Amino acid sequence: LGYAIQCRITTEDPLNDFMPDTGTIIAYRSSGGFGVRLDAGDGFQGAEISPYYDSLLVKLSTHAISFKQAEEKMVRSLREMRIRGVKTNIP
Amino acid sequence: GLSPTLRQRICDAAIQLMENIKYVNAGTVEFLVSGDEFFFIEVNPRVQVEHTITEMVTGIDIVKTQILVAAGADLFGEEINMPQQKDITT
Repeated sequence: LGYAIQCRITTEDPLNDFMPDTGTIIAYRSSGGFGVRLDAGDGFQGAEISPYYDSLLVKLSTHAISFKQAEEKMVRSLREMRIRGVKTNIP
Repeated sequence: GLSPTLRQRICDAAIQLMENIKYVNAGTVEFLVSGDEFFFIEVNPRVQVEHTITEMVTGIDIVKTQILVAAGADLFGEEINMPQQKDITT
């Protein structure tokens, strides 16, 4: 039934060669919505981020009838996101 | 629990109505049921609070569509992407 898209929000700096950033999140807002599924990992207003594990802030999955639809759903959620005080792979 | 063809008739009734009066955008036909018959109650010409549930079993964003129909767009087109009637189920 329709199409879904998934991706992970990590602390890899797409400018820096995706070396995961460490340290402490100071602001975390997340989109939900119909069609959207969030599987939070280390993303929330308190978390201090250890260098020790595969970084993974939120598993983001979307799901609409047309692939293009689910693609927009994804983008908006990416955009609607808001993480602060560590660079993210989001852009 | 309701027989698989007793739903189809109720579904068909609704459609017969709105098809007769060229209904534009989402609406809901309320029926009252007993034994093996429907009786028409009302029409809510708009989204119902309970839309999500139907969207979850049919995979259509109802609200998103409302906007696109308004936009001038086509039911079975590139933008709404509605699947042919005999293709829509749950």
